Amino acid sequence: SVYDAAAQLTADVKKDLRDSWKVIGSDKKGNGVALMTTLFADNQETIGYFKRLGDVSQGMANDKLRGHSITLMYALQNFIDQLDNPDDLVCVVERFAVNHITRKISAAEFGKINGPIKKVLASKNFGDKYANAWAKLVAVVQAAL
Amino acid sequence: SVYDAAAQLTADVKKDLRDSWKVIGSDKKGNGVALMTTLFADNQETIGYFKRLGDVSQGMANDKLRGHSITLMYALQNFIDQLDNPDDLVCVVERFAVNHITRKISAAEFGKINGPIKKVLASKNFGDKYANAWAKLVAVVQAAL
Ligand code: HEM
Ligand code: HEM
Repeated sequence: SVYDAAAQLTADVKKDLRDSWKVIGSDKKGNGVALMTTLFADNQETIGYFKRLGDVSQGMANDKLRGHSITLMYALQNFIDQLDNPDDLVCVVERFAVNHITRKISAAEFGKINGPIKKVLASKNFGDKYANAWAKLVAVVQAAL
Repeated sequence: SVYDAAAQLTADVKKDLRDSWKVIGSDKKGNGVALMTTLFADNQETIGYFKRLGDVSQGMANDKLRGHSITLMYALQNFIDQLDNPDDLVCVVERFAVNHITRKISAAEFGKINGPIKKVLASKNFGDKYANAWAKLVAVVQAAL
């Protein structure tokens, strides 16, 4: 369950999540667009899911893609600020999951975000240990999908 | 249009937004549920829109409502963080608009939020000048509906 998944994020994982977010979160426009573009480059099959965003090849130039990327970063910001209270983390994760469930995104597909996140972290000198801490947070959301 | 609305956000207006958000933004969960509950009390005509949240009268105890309130606060967070770049502000307000547009929320409906905001601010010692500042931020979203 979502609680089980969340309830496991240990004090060390919370620390790595926060430390890394201090950096990749300080520049939401840049990193967020980086996440999306990388996701499209490595998993072309997901481009169709974003038809409403227009031409995603435009990158930073596409306002729809830019506004979406910035907003996505605030969803993560929200998850990070609720790390100390499982109760709050869970209920916010639940609301969030609804959007991707109606979007027909399965747990396995949503998991594809791991690759990109890993690459954005690396570009900032945050190795495997950190990528793993993020896969745990991503796992909490997967438990609600 | 939206851009003309964004221009209304002058140095003073943006300054008042930041100064107040610094206080009401430190307790997203607290102030978030206050806005929501103040709305349902001053405008029972809108409760129908939040059928999915269940018994909103419950307040903080309602998990679905609490998660929604918190998330709502991050949306505003996103707007305040884009006050320097109207371009960024506009693209995010647009993505945001698409959410309520699909919920059949008209600009007239959205404007009803000004009342609650004004009351939450006042409970934190923020007067009309401040409520007038947020009124303009809200108008940007309205021009996008
Ligand atoms: C780190 C994980 C992710 C986060 C935080 C996230 C965040 C978001 C947010 C906040 C929205 C809606 C924003 C708005 O409407 O203003 C959204 C929508 C959506 N997401 Fe994600 N997402 C994530 C991963 C994914 C993945 C992996 C996929 C695809 C394989 C995906 C597919 C979608 C789709 C189809 C929409 C609808 C976009 C539209 O048509 O406007 N998301 N996401
Ligand atoms: C301060 C202004 C407002 C902000 C920043 C705001 C923010 C939000 C956010 C972030 C969501 C949830 C996004 C998601 O999870 O998909 C949302 C959903 C919604 N909003 Fe607003 N909103 C505002 C005012 C209003 C007003 C005035 C109404 C009603 C007259 C309204 C009606 C709705 C409805 C019906 C939903 C969907 C609820 C659900 O099914 O979970 N909003 N809003």
